[PDB]
Amino acid sequence: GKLPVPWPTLVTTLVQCFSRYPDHMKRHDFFKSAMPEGYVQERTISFKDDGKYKTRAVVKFEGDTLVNRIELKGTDFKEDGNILGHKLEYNFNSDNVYITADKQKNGIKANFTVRHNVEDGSVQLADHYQQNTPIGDGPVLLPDNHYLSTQTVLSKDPNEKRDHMVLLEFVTAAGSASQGEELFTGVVPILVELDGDVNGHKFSVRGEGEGDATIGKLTLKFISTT
Repeated sequence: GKLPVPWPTLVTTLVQCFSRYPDHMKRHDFFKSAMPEGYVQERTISFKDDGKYKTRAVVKFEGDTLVNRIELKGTDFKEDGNILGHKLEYNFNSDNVYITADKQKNGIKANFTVRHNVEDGSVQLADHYQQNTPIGDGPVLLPDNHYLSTQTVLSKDPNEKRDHMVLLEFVTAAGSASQGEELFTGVVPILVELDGDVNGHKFSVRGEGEGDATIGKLTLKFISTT
């Protein structure tokens, strides 16, 4: 079957612990400090003049594998809009994601807008609100204000018959300190599992790959089931 939404609209939902934090910023890496116990990451993604995604994810280690388990609920979408109508370009341009501390949740938050190119030349906006909280009771690092700058390229496996997305992504923070930071000194296998429902259309996505936080690099292949 076919994914009922464009693959670019799921990129931000489908592991910021793999961002490269420079040495002078290691004291501000909340994402790694919450590991291995993990953190909960919740988002609302409002597509302008269209529907919304509500997501809740658990990001934690299972053995040496970093696992991202997500539940996605999409509502109020137009069957003929840019999302359900598959009208977006197959790409994903750069973002500066400003991270701020959420003191009383012992975590972080962020608000940023993603710009998806539409095939007719217009742009589809996706307003992200994000909240992260740690799962364990151990100490975590609460950061000063900073941001993560991203680069992403999407491609296809020419022999893969299933609906799928190959992703390569580099992320650096700008603008050990924790036991969890040490878990990311090398290449870490990644598994992502998303269960989705958009306007009643159910689907699931599984991705496999690896991340290298020393250079901020993510390589993943996602496959959808519908």
